[PDB]
Amino acid sequence: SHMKFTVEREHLLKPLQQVSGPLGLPILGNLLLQVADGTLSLTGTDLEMEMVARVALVQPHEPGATTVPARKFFDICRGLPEGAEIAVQLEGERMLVRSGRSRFSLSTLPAADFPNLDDWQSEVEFTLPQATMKRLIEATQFSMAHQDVRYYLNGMLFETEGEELRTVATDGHRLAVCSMPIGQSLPSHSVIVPRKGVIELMRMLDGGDNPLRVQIGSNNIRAHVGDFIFTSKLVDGRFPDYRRVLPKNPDKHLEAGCDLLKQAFARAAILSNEKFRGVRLYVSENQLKITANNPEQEEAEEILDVTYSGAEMEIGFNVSYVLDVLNALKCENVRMMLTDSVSSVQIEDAASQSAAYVVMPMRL
Amino acid sequence: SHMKFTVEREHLLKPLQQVSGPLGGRPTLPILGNLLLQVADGTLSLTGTDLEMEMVARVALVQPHEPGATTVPARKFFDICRGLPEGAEIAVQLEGERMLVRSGRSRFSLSTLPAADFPNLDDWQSEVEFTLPQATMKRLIEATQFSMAHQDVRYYLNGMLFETEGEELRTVATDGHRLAVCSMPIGQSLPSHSVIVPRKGVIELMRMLDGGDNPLRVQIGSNNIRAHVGDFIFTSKLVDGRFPDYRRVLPKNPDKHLEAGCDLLKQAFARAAILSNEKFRGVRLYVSENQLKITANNPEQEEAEEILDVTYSGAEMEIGFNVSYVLDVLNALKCENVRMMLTDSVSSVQIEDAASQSAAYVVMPMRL
Amino acid sequence: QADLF
Amino acid sequence: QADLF
Repeated sequence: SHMKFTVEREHLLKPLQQVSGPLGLPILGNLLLQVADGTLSLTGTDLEMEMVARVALVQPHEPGATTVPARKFFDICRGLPEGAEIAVQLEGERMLVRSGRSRFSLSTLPAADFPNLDDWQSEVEFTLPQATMKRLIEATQFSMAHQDVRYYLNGMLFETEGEELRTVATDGHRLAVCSMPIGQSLPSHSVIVPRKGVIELMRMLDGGDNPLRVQIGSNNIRAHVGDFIFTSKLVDGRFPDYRRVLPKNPDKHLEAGCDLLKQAFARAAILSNEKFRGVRLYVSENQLKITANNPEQEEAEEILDVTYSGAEMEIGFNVSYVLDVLNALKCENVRMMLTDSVSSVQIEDAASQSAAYVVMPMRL
Repeated sequence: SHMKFTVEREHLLKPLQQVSGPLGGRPTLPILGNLLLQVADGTLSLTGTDLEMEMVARVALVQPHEPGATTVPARKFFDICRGLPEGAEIAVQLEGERMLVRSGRSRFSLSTLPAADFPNLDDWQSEVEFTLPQATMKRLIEATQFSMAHQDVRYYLNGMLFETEGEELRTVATDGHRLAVCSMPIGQSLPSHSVIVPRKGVIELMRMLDGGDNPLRVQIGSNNIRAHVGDFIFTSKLVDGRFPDYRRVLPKNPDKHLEAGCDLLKQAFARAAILSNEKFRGVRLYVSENQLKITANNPEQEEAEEILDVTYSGAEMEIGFNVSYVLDVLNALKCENVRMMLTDSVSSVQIEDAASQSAAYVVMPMRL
Repeated sequence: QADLF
Repeated sequence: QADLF
């Protein structure tokens, strides 16, 4: 009932920044602080997900719990000098923060009022490097839908198969798929992580050598990184099957430099229609021609030297979808695998098949 | 009427970014979204305007060209040039009512508006002329710019006073609650002159200064100011009103002197600000022997208290301030020690660098 | 824009 | 806030 602790500022700053992620209702604007047997626990939630940080307490402390405004508490700690010792204690309904001759009295809400996610059971468990999880999310995140009526598209599929972890994201117009080996045999499982949960998980990965431990339940996912524990509810519904979305036999193969292709599309985009973003591609022997026009009759034309020996064809695309893919492919060369004017295109790194991108054309 | 030029991308990029400075707001008149391009005897001139000011860049043309003029959409033209590869040669020509931009096997056809329709500021005559280092002009603007008003009904406050006196150039900015004044020696005897530069013009002028060794040449007329920096020429209309007199705003005899570290004072005010009222931003200062106490409270009854060791021997007093006005001053004073010169609870405070009197800041208190 | 699925 | 002038 009389919570009290003293911690160095530098052991409090990163945990405060992290747990504040789900934030952006009163109690929802607060962090739950809990002192128990050598541990200070800090929790932030938005009801769909929660972020927890554990800080070891090496100085005398008294057990207890309270909730305090997240932004004000973080700004106070951040604003104190490097190396400051922060003494915190509950005094009635107020939380006191003292360091040097600086005194702050913050308002509180009862710890008993802080919302918790329901108790659940882990079905799947595996550990992987942080960098692998970052690569998986970064390779596909841009392809997620935002606010689509098909709820299951406003998120990302997390799929375990064999020894691989795979991410799939799609909005019904374009799709991104990436898979990585994680050196351990896994059961076959697929879950949809909500888009805000994907963003929170990304932000918790510093790319450091602290490994990431994942636990998957029927209705939840949980990620443990160092002293942090992230938990999110999952999205319901039948996610599309990338195996059926990948073009069956894309016989027309084009190869070109990733940067040269990206820069040509980015310049052509300037004179594309602001609403429809349509660009027209003309493939001929060792040549790609990109054209864009807008309602003012302004026009952009780019001619590129490429590797191409197939039949001549014309195909239209939303240039933002093409640029998104090229921006995600941080490689030297790109391969574009075409079928016809009315069929999707598959785009990938010419040197790696770990990620694949599928874009549906436009009827120009 | 067949304008044509070929220029290297790297000779076009900084001039395009610069002349585009005055463009951006609610684009009412369509041609204000365009840059005027003019080719004449080895020079490409590019002009951007918002009607109150204009920015001009001159690019030497080392390749064959044909004279003429047109206006082209600024953002689209800049994005095209910036998007082309490093070292690209840009060939531009007028073709009917379209402007063509070609480089490698990239072709862009932009819409135009007649050069004859581009607005020009009326012809005027220079009364005052002086040159100064860019770094001096930057220091003058940066020391006071934050104290200008935004949208005040006293339109002369939504700008900055530029004043020449003796051998100095001075800037003054005030919003009716706080005032900033800075003056620097120019090393030239100058006539006494005072003009108000519009706030958008102050910011633009500020933007054109790269602090570089290219000197700044200023020309002042009755209704205009003009600044020449390297290949750029900035011109603005002036604000026609009666600017307040800083000499009468500075506290007459601020007898209570307080001295403290600038960073320690700034960090204590910045932490106290967290628990201040979000709308009113009020902080309470209590000065006593070698001590400053800063307190802030908000409607939730949350409270911040900071106690600092300072140099102070005067009478004890309490005084309230908007903490953002105090922090603005401390942030502008990029020095080790500060001096706050106080009178009483209802009177303005003067703040300055304890080691330099080149800039002075005056803040009116809040009723506690 | 054509639908992918 | 008090007025400066």
